[PDB]
Amino acid sequence: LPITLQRGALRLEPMVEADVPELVELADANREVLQYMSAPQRPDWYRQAIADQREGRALPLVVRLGNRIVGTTRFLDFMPALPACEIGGTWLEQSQHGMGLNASMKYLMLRHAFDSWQMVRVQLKTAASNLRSQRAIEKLGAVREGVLRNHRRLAGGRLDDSVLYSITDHEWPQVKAALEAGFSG
Amino acid sequence: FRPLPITLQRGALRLEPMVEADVPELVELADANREVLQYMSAPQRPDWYRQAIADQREGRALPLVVRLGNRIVGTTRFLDFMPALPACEIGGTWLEQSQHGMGLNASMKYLMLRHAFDSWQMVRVQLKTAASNLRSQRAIEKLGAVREGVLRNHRRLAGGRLDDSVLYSITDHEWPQVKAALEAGFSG
Ligand SMILES: CC(C)(COP(=O)(O)OP(=O)(O)OC[C@H]1O[C@@H](n2cnc3c(N)ncnc32)[C@H](O)[C@@H]1OP(=O)(O)O)[C@@H](O)C(=O)NCCC(=O)NCCS
Ligand SMILES: CC(C)(COP(=O)(O)OP(=O)(O)OC[C@H]1O[C@@H](n2cnc3c(N)ncnc32)[C@H](O)[C@@H]1OP(=O)(O)O)[C@@H](O)C(=O)NCCC(=O)NCCS
Repeated sequence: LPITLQRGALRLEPMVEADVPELVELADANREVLQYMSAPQRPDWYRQAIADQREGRALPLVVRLGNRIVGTTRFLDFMPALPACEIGGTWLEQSQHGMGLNASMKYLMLRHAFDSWQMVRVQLKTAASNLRSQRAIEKLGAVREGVLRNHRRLAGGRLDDSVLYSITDHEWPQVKAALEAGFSG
Repeated sequence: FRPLPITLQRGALRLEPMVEADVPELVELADANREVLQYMSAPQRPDWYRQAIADQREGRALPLVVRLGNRIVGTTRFLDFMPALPACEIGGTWLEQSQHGMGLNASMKYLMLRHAFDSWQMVRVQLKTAASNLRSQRAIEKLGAVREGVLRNHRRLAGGRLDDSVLYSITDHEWPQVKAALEAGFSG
């Protein structure tokens, strides 16, 4: 079920139709940085996420920094029998790269999934050509499970592999510690 | 790619669209084959079939019944469609014990992979199975599918126990060799 997460200036809130135009304008202003994503420039990428929420398939979130939209992220691919899910669909405007915002986002969402949803597995995947995203994920301590061939298209249509990672509930203390270590340097 | 229902045929072997009327016989046969189905989640649960039939309405799965001489002998399905690529999974496969090692699996996979790669023009077909299920692993390896890795805490076994998944796939560039190896095992 839907949730709103916050930590200081950062707020993760359910995505609504009213957010779509500002997200698309921001993505297009940041198009260079978003080349590894599928279609961040398309309104229907955001609306399909809102529709997926209706069908219980996704929880799309808008990232606000001091009340300003700076990007998006989402829970998806729920496996209720386990329970397990994915954090995916993440992007931030360039000026937030390196600022610790991703780490705060991942901490809030991962804490929710493990502590509140009692997940046994949270997975994350990224393009094999997207080295900065791989490093961000590796910094979490997520375990690299393998390379999935022909598993995504990049923004300009090119086929790429995906790298798949996960974190188990057993591993959560480890990951929580590493994120909290970053908060405080 | 359009996820439309199809019948696939080879000799006396037919893969036919699964329908509601089939579910009781499937569940009855799975119950008679409990011992061989212990690594799957829910082959003995009618809802596992019903759910795929429902998902087909929305384009998200194509469940199939395996008939040999018009006799139900097991099941398999296409699922996890990725339309942008396009890509899919072959999963939910089981046969009654009496058909293990009798060549039906290779025929079924040839038919499904041919549809996926030649008609749907897929770039990726994936297959996955429990880390505990070594017979399935060896049968997927015999196809030539490439082992991509182990997914932790990713499934439950029939009785409820958490296990890992081994994930494999076949790409469009690998299909020609997969197809030819399968045909090297067939007559004509
Ligand atoms: C950048 C983004 C992933 C969010 O994270 P972020 O704040 O940049 O993350 P980080 O700050 O930890 O930076 C990532 C790292 O990449 C490093 N980096 C990695 N590969 C590099 C390379 N080839 N060249 C130069 N620098 C590289 C950077 O030094 C940095 O790591 P560091 O802290 O060790 O110095 C994301 O918004 C993005 O902009 N677009 C695509 C999103 C995506 O990939 N989604 C996949 C599914 S969610
Ligand atoms: C998965 C399945 C369709 C494979 O069909 P099959 O006809 O049994 O496949 P094969 O006999 O060609 O291959 C299995 C291989 O593993 C061998 N094998 C059998 N038991 C084994 C075991 N515990 N450990 C390792 N290998 C084993 C078989 O001898 C054979 O190898 P070989 O032909 O080289 O000698 C069938 O076994 C089945 O329905 N199993 C129960 C349902 C199931 O588990 N499905 C998994 C869904 S992912």
